Amino acid sequence: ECTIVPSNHYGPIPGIPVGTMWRFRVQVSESGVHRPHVAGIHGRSNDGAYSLVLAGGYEDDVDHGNFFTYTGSGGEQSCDQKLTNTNRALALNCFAPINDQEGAEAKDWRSGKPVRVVRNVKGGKNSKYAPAEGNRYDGIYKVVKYWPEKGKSGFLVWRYLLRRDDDEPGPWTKEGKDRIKKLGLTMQYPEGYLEAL
Repeated sequence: ECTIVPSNHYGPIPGIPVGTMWRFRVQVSESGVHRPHVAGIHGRSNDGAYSLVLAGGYEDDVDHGNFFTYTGSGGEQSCDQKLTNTNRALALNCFAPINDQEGAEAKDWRSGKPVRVVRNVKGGKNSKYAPAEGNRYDGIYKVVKYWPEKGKSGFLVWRYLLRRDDDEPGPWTKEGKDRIKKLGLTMQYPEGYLEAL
């Protein structure tokens, strides 16, 4: 468990630059970047969302690197999703009064709470920005807006639009690639995994 910062910490983790890579989720958790071992989003309905992992979207989720659409959890979907638990936590980051009927949009989106975003290899099936292997920290994003809509299953799902707001260049920019090289960042493996093979 990460101790350099509390579990409800917002923003970048000290010592972990954009571009950092880990082979397994357990390592991502220990670093503090995305604490949950399984859930795709770390958040509390009475505070906000601290981080999320993109591992292949749902329905029509689209990823453009600097911004992407995202889908809530809960609900084979047999019932409507609700703006509770992590769906509510992510909505709370949006700089606008929470609205569980039609959703909301922030005019001053940069004043919203930061979300650390990690992209996982499995998202490679529906996104050109996924890393070729493992998990990669891509920086801070903010929630521009969220809204409910009928999903493929016919039931209601909550949707979100996230946009990047980070001074470290994206790992896909020319600058980002250079920085990653100069910092010597390579895929990190569990201590020992690189001993026994």
